Amino acid sequence: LHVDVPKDLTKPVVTISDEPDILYKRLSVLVKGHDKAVLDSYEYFAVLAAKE
Amino acid sequence: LSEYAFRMSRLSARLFGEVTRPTNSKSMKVVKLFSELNHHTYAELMQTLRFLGLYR
Amino acid sequence: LPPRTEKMAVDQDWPSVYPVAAPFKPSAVPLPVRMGYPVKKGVPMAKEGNLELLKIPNFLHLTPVAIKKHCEALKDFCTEWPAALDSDEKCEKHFPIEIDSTDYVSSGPS
Amino acid sequence: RELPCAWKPVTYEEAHAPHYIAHRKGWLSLHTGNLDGEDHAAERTVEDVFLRKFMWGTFPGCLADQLVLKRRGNQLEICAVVLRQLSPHKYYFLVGYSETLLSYFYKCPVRLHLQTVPSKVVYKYL
Amino acid sequence: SLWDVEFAKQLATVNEQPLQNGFEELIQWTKEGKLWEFPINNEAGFDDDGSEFHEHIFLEKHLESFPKQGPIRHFMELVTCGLSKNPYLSVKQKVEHIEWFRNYFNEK
Amino acid sequence: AYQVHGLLKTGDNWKFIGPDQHRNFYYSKFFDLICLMEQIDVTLKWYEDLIPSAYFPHSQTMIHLLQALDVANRLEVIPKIWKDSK
Amino acid sequence: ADERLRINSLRVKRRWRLSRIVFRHLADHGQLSGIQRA
Amino acid sequence: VFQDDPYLMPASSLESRSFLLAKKSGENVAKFIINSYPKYFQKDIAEPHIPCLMPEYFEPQIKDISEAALKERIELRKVKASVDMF
Repeated sequence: LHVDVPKDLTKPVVTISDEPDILYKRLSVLVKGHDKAVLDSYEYFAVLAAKE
Repeated sequence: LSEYAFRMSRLSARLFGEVTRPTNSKSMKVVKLFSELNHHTYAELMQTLRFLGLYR
Repeated sequence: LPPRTEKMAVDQDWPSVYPVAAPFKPSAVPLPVRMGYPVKKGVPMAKEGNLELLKIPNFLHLTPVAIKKHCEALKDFCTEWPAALDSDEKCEKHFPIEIDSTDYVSSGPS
Repeated sequence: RELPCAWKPVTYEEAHAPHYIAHRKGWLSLHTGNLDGEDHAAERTVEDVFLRKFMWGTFPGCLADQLVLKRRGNQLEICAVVLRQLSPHKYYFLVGYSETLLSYFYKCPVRLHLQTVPSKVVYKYL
Repeated sequence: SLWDVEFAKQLATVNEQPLQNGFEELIQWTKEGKLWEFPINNEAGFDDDGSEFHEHIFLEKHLESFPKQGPIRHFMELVTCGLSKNPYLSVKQKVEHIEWFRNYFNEK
Repeated sequence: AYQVHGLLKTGDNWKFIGPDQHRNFYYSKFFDLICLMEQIDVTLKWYEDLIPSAYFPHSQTMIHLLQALDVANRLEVIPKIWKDSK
Repeated sequence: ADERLRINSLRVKRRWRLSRIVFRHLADHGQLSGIQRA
Repeated sequence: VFQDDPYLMPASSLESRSFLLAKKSGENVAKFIINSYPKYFQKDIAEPHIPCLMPEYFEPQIKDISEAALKERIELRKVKASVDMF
């Protein structure tokens, strides 16, 4: 899209409730697969998302 | 086995819900019993698709 | 008809081409990627009609630019860890009890 | 008279032998059910059997090569490769019919990803 | 009445456009309920009739009509111990097991 | 026309285009106006952004775009538009 | 199931649900997920 | 809505409309076969249950001469049989 662009976008509604949030000390995500390359690519994806 | 260990163990059994009376092991089997718990039809589907003119 | 890869510019917005997880489309992927054990005095098979490239769980919908552009928009949904809890030493002090529970993600109807 | 006087093209999947399933060839169907600790492998296999029969019967002589039956969450992607012999209207009608039929068959969001090719992509000859 | 229902249905049409990309398709299926919710909750759509743990773990209140000190008390205490350790059954199934035992002993 | 299109682009207002016939009529008139009045580069940018992603053009729209190219004396683009129309 | 259990209390490739021949045919084609012959 | 395969990409508005109508007709035929033989599709395997993927029943179930049958048939929108029922 070089000219025709959306003028404004509906950001989703995220309301800040009053109930206190849960706290997680640790969160272990064990991913199982038949392929090591898929697991390596998914590791890269998940790690990049986590850093950001 | 000190009788103190005996009654402390049967108190633990009452708290955690195990059988307080040790009923040996042969009659302990029903505890295990109660602790646990169509290619036909798919073919007339294939026949029906044939009749409607949508198979083969 | 001609593939639409011919119309794609070299400075396009790739995330819009693959917004979500989609299979390998040789008419949509503008790469001359080849894959297949070559025959004697042969070359790896071309992408058009390659079932082996269609069998890969491609990460085309997840590129570094796409990942950044997604997780920048997803920041609005996050909360902040209490800064008082700097290490596990204070976690085991202010919140003694630890509750461990597991969720499982398989593939199927159930 | 007397007794003393008397006295094929192959595609990639077809060409490669089964012992290259993890060396050269791949897996057509991809699901977690068969993994260690995962359940319902036999259910997934039965679904695959029916799905392949129903695709090959709903697209007779059209599929150039075998399907690819992918599953993510409850999704069911049939990435099939067909020929350009049938008219596009028939392809669209069959896609809609099969998608709806399978979605009500398995109570899951099934989808099709037809890929038309001019002809069979022969790998070698046996 | 039918008038209001059809009126709302044909209001639904003015904003009835074809899906414009994959994300919109996923959103539409999620609203229809065809897609799973994320993050996955393995007990989604299941509440076990709003039962509480005390209704599953303490099932000895249903043994009041049985003999209170005989061998039948022993057998039924064991049976309720077995049922209370069953995570696959609802409270209703456990109580109907107890009721079947009650009836069978009553006949005998 | 630009004001109307901007109103269309606000939020989810695009859902108010209606059936395919109305969408085709709206976009065809919009592109005809663009060809008649915008500078040739902007018309080409709109042509690339709208066709075929937004609508399938009418032969009359191609005639208008050819006339706009003639007025701009940008005759070297004619092969590309011919290939697209084919 | 419940009724028969109550009285009792008082007292081939079936793994995949396939015919043994068919499992070979499927697994050779690579059809089964992760079943690589070694 | 359309497939990315060049042979299946519509080339004209008429062709696009024809493809869309063919897809819709296939969907309608699928719905018809679903509702004509619900028994082949009653088996639910998905947790949570998905009501949208279950066959729809259009036949009146209440047969006795009562107001309840006639209300059921109003809900099913069967005009001629509803006036017969009244």
